[PDB]
Amino acid sequence: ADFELMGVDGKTYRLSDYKGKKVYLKFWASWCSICLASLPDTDEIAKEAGDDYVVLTVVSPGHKGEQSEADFKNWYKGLDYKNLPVLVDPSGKLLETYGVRSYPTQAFIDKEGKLVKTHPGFMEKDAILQTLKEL
Ligand SMILES: [Mg+2]
Ligand SMILES: [Mg+2]
Ligand SMILES: [Mg+2]
Ligand SMILES: [Mg+2]
Ligand SMILES: [Mg+2]
Ligand SMILES: [Mg+2]
Ligand SMILES: [Mg+2]
Ligand SMILES: [Mg+2]
Ligand SMILES: [Mg+2]
Repeated sequence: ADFELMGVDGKTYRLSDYKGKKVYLKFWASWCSICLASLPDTDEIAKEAGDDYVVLTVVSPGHKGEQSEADFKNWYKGLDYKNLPVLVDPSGKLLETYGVRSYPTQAFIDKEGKLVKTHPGFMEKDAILQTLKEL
């Protein structure tokens, strides 16, 4: 199922934009210390993507204890990730769609936009990359 979300960067992202490419989607929240500790890995994976896959991240203001959208966008200015899209979903709908129960959750989507795998929790960078290769 398609989604359309705006990033903290003001860009509008649609899942269908990436038809033909594999997608790694990271679900996270500002309060999640493991999430924050791993964002540098996520940013590297995004930087290194080339034409192989696409990286997106998603926060959900007002859900699972996340800040409001306005407060989140301010807070995020304190962070420094030049290569990471941070899509904002104040509806909480993607959490439901992807069956996200905890943070972080790693989601892997195939070239047709169908969900192949989710993984709750920390995942090492090379394991994420290998998972993408196996799609
Ligand atoms: Mg836009
Ligand atoms: Mg917080
Ligand atoms: Mg925090
Ligand atoms: Mg701590
Ligand atoms: Mg989220
Ligand atoms: Mg949340
Ligand atoms: Mg709460
Ligand atoms: Mg909100
Ligand atoms: Mg910003």
